[PDB]
Amino acid sequence: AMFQIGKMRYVSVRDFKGKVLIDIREYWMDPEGEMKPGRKGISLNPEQWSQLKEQISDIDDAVRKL
Amino acid sequence: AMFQIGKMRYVSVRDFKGKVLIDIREYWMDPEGEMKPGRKGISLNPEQWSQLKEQISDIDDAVRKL
DNA sequence: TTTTTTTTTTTTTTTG
Repeated sequence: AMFQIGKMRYVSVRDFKGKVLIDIREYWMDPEGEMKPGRKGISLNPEQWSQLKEQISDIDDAVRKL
Repeated sequence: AMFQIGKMRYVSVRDFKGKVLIDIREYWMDPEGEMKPGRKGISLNPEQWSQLKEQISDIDDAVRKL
């Protein structure tokens, strides 16, 4: 499953060899016309995703002060 | 501001060249003993961060439907 | 690894 957050950026959910991964990644279009994952991105495990969500408020507060 | 979400992972909020960035990244330690941002990561603008939050419910649903 | 939005390539090819 893919969820768009930018023109060429998505959050994807997948089971990778038995591990749940939540990837936040940029994608590109290659010379052959194929959509490919980019070097910019990161794949979060369950606990990392859980902690990201738990601190959304603190993250937004930080953004706001900027 | 940095918000830890994993052993070597954080969501950092900073201003870069007058731009607010929400970076989800893995860090590492170099040969001189300095902690540095790593290659695995992605810097989101406030807009992308907003779209990520809006789809958390859908993301978690996809995790369950795996 | 050496971050770093947006980019029109900038030149990648996911996976704790």
